Amino acid sequence: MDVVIAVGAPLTGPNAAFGAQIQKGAEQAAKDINAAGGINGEQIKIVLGDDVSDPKQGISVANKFVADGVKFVVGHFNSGVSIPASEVYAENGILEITPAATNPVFTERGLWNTFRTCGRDDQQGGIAGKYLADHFKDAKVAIIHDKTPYGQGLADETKKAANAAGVTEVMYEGVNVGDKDFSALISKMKEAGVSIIYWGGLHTEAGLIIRQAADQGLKAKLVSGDGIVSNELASIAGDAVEGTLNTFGPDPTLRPENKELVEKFKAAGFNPEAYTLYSYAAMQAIAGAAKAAGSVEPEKVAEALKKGSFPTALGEISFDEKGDPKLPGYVMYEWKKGPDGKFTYIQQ
Repeated sequence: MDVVIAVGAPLTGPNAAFGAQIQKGAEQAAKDINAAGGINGEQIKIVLGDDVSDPKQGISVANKFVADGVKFVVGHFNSGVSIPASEVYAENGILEITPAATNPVFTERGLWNTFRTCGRDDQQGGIAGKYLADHFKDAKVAIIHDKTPYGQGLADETKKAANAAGVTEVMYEGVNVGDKDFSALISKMKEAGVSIIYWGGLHTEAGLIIRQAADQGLKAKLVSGDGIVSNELASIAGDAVEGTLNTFGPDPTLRPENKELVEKFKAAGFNPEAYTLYSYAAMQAIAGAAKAAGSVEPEKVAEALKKGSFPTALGEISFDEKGDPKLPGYVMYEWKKGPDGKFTYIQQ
């Protein structure tokens, strides 16, 4: 029978661009693997589930995956969705490999079924906090987060690392996802002499903060993490995006081995940026581990993932006992004008 693999992701809503990275990456991998002969002689059947970045909707999606005979999930994007969804999967024999959910809790619960192809926020915050101390030693820093498990989680890891390294923030504030007016917060930051805004959250609110800070004359550079890696940020923020910094893992579109794959996506009209190839690689990991296990049973595939290493678009992937990948760490990117005159993120 076909191996039923789900993409669980924000296919609509503010994070639709990330949903597309994940969906396109997983779909292309399934297509490529299928043409190569599938997984253990069976074809992958993709099903889609739109979580709209909402934990409750994510649970509905997860339960429907179960009913639909899903065996593997690539997803979700948001940590706050992936954490509760993974419980449904764990209790119903479904292996979940996230290409993008970074909060440590996801793999720190002893669950048999939880894996990632991305890093985690204690790593990411460690890098960010040290970066702040190294490059903005004397800056007045505001740590702002979006009150979600991911956003506040990353802000807290960065705070911990920054504080240890000798940077003590002057402000720590939460905002709500969906807020459109940051004038009060920006004025408070102006009064506090803030010159660095560290943002624990995603690109929609980050872009609005960047735009509004510039309009209000708050001369502060925004520094964030993986949650802002969509070219949409440049549209939302406008030209004020220039100079923004953020952490992200290796940019797999730059790996020479991926040249043809990247060109294939672009020829089909999709820019396979950021998490696209992390999702592609998640699918490759499932296929590689299933072959090694001589089984498509999710529990056996999980065991094989932890014992082996597998070629992917991210390089050779292997996993620790918790399901976290053994891959290169976070580095800092800066938003600059590219050849096309469009702003995008480039490693420093």
